[PDB]
Amino acid sequence: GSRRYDSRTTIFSPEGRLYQVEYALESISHAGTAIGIMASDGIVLAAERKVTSTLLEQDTSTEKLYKLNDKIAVAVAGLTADAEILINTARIHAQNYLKTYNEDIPVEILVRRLSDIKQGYTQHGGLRPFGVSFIYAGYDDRYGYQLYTSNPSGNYTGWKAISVGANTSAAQTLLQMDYKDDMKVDDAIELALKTLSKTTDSSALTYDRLEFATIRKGANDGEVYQKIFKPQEIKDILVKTGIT
Amino acid sequence: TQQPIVTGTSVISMKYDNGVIIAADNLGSYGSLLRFNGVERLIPVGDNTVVGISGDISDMQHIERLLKDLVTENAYDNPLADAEEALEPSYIFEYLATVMYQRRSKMNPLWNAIIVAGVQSNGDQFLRYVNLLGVTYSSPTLATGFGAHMANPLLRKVVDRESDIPKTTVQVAEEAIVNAMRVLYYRDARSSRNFSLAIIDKNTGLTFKKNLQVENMKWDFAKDIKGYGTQKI
Amino acid sequence: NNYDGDTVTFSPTGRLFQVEYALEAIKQGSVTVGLRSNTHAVLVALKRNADELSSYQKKIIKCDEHMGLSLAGLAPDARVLSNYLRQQCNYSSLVFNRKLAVERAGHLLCDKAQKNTQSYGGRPYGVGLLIIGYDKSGAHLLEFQPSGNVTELYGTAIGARSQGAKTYLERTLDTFIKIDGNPDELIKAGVEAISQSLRDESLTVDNLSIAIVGKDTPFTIYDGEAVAKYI
Amino acid sequence: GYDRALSIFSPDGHIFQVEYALEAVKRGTCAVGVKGKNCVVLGCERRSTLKLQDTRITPSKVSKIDSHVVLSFSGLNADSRILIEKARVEAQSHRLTLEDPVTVEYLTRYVAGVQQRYTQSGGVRPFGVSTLIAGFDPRDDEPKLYQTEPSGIYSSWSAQTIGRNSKTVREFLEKNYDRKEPPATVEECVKLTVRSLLEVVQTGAKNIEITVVKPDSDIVALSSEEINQYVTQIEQEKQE
Amino acid sequence: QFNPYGDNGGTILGIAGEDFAVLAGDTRNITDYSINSRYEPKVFDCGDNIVMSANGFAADGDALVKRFKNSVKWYHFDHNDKKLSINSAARNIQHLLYGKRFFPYYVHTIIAGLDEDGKGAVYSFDPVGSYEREQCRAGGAAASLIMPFLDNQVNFKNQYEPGTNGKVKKPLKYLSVEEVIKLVRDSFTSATERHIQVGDGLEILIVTKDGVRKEFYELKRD
Amino acid sequence: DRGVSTFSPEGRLFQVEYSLEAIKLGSTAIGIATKEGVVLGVEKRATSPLLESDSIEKIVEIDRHIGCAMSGLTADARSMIEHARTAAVTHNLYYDEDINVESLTQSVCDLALRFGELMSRPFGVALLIAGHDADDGYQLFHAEPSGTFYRYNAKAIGSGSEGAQAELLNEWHSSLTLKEAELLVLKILKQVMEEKLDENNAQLSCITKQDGFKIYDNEKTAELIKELKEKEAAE
Amino acid sequence: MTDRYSFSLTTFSPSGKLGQIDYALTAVKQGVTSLGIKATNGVVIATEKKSSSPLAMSETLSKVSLLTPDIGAVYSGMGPDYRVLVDKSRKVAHTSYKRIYGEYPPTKLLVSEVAKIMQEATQSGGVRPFGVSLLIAGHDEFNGFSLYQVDPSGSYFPWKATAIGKGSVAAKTFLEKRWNDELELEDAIHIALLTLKESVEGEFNGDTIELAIIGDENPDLLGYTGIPTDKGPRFRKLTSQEINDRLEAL
Amino acid sequence: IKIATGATTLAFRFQGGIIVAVDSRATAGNWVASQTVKKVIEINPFLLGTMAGGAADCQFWETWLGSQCRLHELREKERISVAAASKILSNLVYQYKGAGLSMGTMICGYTRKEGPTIYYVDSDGTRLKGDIFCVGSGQTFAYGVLDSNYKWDLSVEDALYLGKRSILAAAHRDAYSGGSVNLYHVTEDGWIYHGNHDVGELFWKVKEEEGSFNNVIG
Ligand SMILES: [Mg+2]
Repeated sequence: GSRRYDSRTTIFSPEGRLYQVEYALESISHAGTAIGIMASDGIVLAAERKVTSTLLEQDTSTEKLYKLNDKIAVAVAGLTADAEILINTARIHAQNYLKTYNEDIPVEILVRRLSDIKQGYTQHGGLRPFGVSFIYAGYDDRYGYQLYTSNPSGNYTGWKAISVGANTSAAQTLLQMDYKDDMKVDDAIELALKTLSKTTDSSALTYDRLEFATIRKGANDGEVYQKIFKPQEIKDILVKTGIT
Repeated sequence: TQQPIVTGTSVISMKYDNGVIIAADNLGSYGSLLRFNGVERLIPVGDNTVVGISGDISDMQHIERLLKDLVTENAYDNPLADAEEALEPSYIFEYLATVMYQRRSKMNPLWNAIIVAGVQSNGDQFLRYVNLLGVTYSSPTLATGFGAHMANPLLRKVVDRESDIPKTTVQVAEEAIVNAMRVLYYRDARSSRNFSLAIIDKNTGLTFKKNLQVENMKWDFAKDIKGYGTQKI
Repeated sequence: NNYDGDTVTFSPTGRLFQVEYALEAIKQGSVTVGLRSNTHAVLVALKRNADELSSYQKKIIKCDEHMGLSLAGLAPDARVLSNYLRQQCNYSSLVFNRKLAVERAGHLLCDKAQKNTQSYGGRPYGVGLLIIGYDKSGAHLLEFQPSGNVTELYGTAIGARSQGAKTYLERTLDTFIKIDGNPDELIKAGVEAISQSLRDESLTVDNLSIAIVGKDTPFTIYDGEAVAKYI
Repeated sequence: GYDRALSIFSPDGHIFQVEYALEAVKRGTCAVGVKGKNCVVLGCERRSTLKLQDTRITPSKVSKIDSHVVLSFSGLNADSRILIEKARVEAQSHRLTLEDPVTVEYLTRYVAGVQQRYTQSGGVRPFGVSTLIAGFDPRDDEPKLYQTEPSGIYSSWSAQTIGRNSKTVREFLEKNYDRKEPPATVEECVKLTVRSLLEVVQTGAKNIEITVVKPDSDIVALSSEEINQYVTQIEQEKQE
Repeated sequence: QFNPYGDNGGTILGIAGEDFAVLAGDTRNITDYSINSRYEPKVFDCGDNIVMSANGFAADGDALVKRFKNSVKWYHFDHNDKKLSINSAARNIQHLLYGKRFFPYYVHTIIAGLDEDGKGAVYSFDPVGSYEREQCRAGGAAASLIMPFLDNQVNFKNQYEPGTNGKVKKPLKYLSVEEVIKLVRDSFTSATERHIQVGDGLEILIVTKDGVRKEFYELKRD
Repeated sequence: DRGVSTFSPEGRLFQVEYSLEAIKLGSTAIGIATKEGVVLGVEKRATSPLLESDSIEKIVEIDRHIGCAMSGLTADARSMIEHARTAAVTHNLYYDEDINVESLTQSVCDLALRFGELMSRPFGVALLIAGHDADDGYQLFHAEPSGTFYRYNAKAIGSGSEGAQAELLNEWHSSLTLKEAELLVLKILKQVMEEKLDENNAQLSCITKQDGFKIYDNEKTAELIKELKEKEAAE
Repeated sequence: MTDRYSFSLTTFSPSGKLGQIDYALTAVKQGVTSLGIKATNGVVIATEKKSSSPLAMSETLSKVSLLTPDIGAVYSGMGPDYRVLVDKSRKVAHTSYKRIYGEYPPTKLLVSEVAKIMQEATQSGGVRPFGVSLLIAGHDEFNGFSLYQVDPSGSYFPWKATAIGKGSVAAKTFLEKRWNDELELEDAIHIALLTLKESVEGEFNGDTIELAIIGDENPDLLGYTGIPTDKGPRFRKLTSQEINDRLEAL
Repeated sequence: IKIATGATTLAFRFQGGIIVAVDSRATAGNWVASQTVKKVIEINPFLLGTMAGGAADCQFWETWLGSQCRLHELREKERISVAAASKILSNLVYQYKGAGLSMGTMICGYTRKEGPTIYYVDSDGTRLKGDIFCVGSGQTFAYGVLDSNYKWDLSVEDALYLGKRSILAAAHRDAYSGGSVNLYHVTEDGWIYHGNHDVGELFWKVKEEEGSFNNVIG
């Protein structure tokens, strides 16, 4: 019968590893680097677009940074199509929570549920896992500013600063070196860009090859604002830090 | 939940020494309208059984189709289909009785009253009744509808108990049935003059009589009846 | 070799290896014999034990008052097929007030075994059956094989060393067929038949198993001291 | 639905998928359980290759199943969340129907049953997780400590360890733990648990987690400074 | 609107002795004011020395008996030809009846036989499965006529020892099979006189350790 | 790979045969049947000294009149016991009586072959089912994952089964008392066990008509162990 | 019987590659060249009509398809896969948008729905990926004119101008030199025809070339009058004659 | 059919455990079907249940309850609580709510952790813990005798009489109650049956010995 053609996506190796999860992580390691840095008064999300062409429409484009709700955003590393499936599910889950409790969903609860979906694909169903790693940046009234990451295994962890995708080993060393706890958003913006600038596989880091976003309490009195940076705004912040 | 539309009235029957007789008129009533006049309500199954059906005619035609299909199915992979493993009256009855009770238990009955008349392989007479409720009973005489009220009393004067069956001939039994059909024509408003009659004998087999008529009727005394009490002219 | 992974695959010579491997399970099973006259039908079965401390595996199963079988091979598969026969016999009685013909019983078993040999996932039944019975056309003996093939016979035997008993019955055909109105003599012929398949072991009181059905005899099984008469 | 039998027998009578699930447990961070005279202590390793972590929000290794029972584990982290969720639901379901909280044995038997079901169900792989379940039965002061594993077998332990280098720490506990006289106090039990982890861990900084459970739903997690005091005390006594 | 129930009349009677038990019933079957049959048996030998009758709506009655007879057959298959005790049969019948709690069998069921000590046993059921063991039970159309007579003659109710100022009751004792049949016959001839649905014939099934015996008696046919 | 319900060329189901190898790796379990009762005994086999041996539950009650001992992948037995208990209680509900030991065993064995591509694999555990009923009296059954069950006068299963079965062949007779049977289980267990037999690493149980199924205390078994050693030294 | 293929046929290899997607892209590479160019006041999409036989009527086979009145599509790769995607794309525009909001979806969202369908064929049980790359041109009130590419993986990218299929590498280079942000629609059509001539080998005329535009509203193509707000479709397929007129002044 | 029959059942907590007392009459309209009905259901040796409302509904589901209680103690190696046993039954009938079950029962037991415990369980889903409960057509008559004479420090002998006398009061006045009285005493070690008492003989006996029922000539 059909047994002959089954790859058996949800099995253990002799060493106790999940083949498909490991190979999905290998796929993600070739994706454009994405960095998240958490400050005391906000969060930064920075991501490198995958080898840009000059005729690509840059201003009306979205590849790396997606909005989940007014208080939570994600940076993507891996297959974009896979990420969008998961993103729509996460958007729906956030609204279900708001409908039920009349309160915005706590960041971890959203992360846990999305990670539990990934876990399912590794344990049952016989389907390939989602080839995606997320960096979740968000705010709630319980824990304040929070950074998480999830990967195809469905395992998630919290971070002060973290990178996913390509050159994470080199990127994590640079972040570990220059990061400190009393850091501001404006300083974190500078760290994120400097790190990408050194770890990039490109010749020089430019505005057209980047996506950028912040989550500050920079709005008027005790409320959070999401800023997805425009092309011209990235051009300005790149000059202001002295990279170009 | 149903309501019957086109209906057939009484079916009457009795046992005699060597077999059974069954009869029913050829009418399909549509309420008070006597709409259809060429309706056969006696349906033979093989050469040893006759099923007489009253009530809803659309449901009767459905049962005809089931019995016809039953004969076909019994012949499959059956070298003795025309011998030892042929369909018996008791087999045909139990099948119908199962169906009738199952349909009443689904609140969607076959709106019929059925009498299965025949002779078994060992020569024993078979006569049993079943209706829309799945109710079953057997008796030396059986009748449905008005026949139960008017025919049974006449047929029970011939065969009042089991011991009267060997004493009753086919000539006497047929005479009583034909007389009963006349009485029903006198007194049942949804009956017709034309009818069918079937005899299943253990020796002479199945005899199926069509296009019979009620005859030797008494109507002459009607001319002497005037008014409703006092009237003289 | 490459064509025996499942029942859905034909070999280049047109063989179904899984069905043949199921047939092999019957050959390993203990011997059982079936034979009939015109009035009665008899099953004789050599029961097998695990060791001296264990009981002897029951080989004969009753299906109705007028029908039953003996098994050889996987016993659980016989339980499934015998249960199916019990239901079919019972359906015939409740719906049609009719005792199920032994021939139809065979046709129903054939069709049930067949479906398991044409579909992916499932497996063939790993047991052979000898069905006896008395119906409206007299006494009957059937041989069921899990390939689906059912055969009506005067006498037969299945299991290990069944060729010896089968040869004997082929010689004795003219004699035992005319044993009418005599149960004990028909059994004796069956006990002598199964004896031709014995090696080193002999028929003891808790080893032998006999069953009979006939004209004025319901399907009944004899075990223990009740078979001491025939040793 | 996906039906494939993934967990099956091999010629030598082994179910490799279940045994490979144990290898995943062997890869996981070390977890230890020690029960005293009036308490149970759950110790857990945290690998130190991960700096720049946020310990406020990062999932804790020890999880509360109810107010009186806790669950720690070794193996795949994602798999453990599924067992913990099911256990928490069953804990509330038991309170709803029996009008009484679960016993530690019952909760363990349920979790072990879930693990077993995944070893002979079509289309699923076994959980790459072994758990240590500890607590106190309602209106009872006798300490309970149970262990489960991917196959589904479970059993009670005076003291036990699971995860990487667990055979080393089990060796330590086997000579240091006395059945006739278990740790009489909370301090003694915690110290023995920390000592056993110090045979394997590396440094006693932010690598060791300790959770103490006492009778009548009295559970508390120790902070860094509190744990560091045990580490400082043990090392000074060692130099002798 | 279609009414799935009907009333086929008739009445039944079960009495238990010391080493025997009887289950009687009239043979008349009716609908409204018509007689369907003068001899239609509704007391059946179900095997294992158990006799059974399910009186009321005959279609439901035949279905129940048919299902119980089948239950006995499968009990033998599944439990190595073990004899089904009267108490086990009773519990089984409860589950048959209660299985249709929300679309009931419109019948009053009575079974009779011998218990495991060899003593006479009668069990009676309501339409939805409540049951009870009793020495005496009448069921059906004329139950209200027969039962108070049984109370008086079998269980000696309201009868006191002569001269004892109504202080000493008449002592309970087992009746012979001959005396019980006398009470059954007199019960049915009295019911026949005063109930229109009762008559034609009387069929009694007697159960002893030896087996099941039958007796038939004529009743008035009007 | 290959199908789960596949036959070998010799005519056996691969998966059933492979599950039998798993049962050989399991701890020893012995059962002996007498006219005074049936005795069941098992090797606990703790993997480590820190493991509390009293939590090892390899002897189990099904009903008051039926007991059960297991050997092999013991986790697989839980659903078998659950089914057995339900079958026993359900029959009591339907028939107001105790259920026959054979009928109970047959119900358990019907689960055995309900696997394929139903559960994904056969059970990797064998069961010794002991009990009493009015018809056939004291009984002992051996239920395999093949769906087959044999009745036994005495039976051993597990790692030391072939050695213990040969010993039971010589020792068993039809006039054994209950006390004699208890000692005989302990004697044979001590012979095949790796570690030295005592009350903590071995467990006894029995089923009698009068008192029903009972698991023995560690205090009671300890005295029977002491009684056993004295009798062997006495000649 | 029944579909027993409930498992993924596309899986990750040790190197991290999704084989079936890569092989699907290889099939797209073999496919005939198609392109799209965005202007200030419109969008153009074009492709070569590779005829299987001269007896075949190439008019009956439409490589450029209307999805909504303001959205069009063209492809490179396997034609049958494209045809069923167009059917599904048209239906999803109604079921998941027009029947809810009473208006046609904007280009980006319809593209998103098509991408979803193609992603599912990459992960669902018992199916292979679609062997096509789409170019979807469209207009909507709030986003204006737009051009999107969709790949077998389900990934989609917005383009100022691009090409896919056989000679896409050379064609993209040609478009980089010619494209600017001040291009009028007629200039974009002219560049499209120049770019396409390089990849086409045989005959180059209105019968062998298929070309459509997303431009101004066409009241004459609406089919009715009376509702002022309804002004007609922005999608228009250029005729064989209209193409040949522009090939003279080339 | 007729499931709506009369009854008088009671159960009360006291110093020495629980007393359970019931009548024995079953009626189909005015017709007295039986005088020998068992209205106490012996769920197991430690638990009792009372029958009121549907006879079948009470019999069937309280026997079923005994099966669930046996499975509980096999799995947990511990006696089931009265709370847990009552809740299994109440949750079950709640699933059937609206279908037409008719039930009014007292689930009675005596355990270590709880002591003597009574739960009134009812077919519309009600589950009440309490000290005194009376259910049936004659419940009002029985309550009057109970309320006026009840004390926690009653002896076992006096408590048994009180339950017997309360049923008699109902049997006398309520037409659909009578026949005989069945008594039970529930202790921690199990229930004890205290016999069947014909109301006919019991009435005259109580009249003479007590001096009550002067309105009745005897
Ligand atoms: Mg009369």
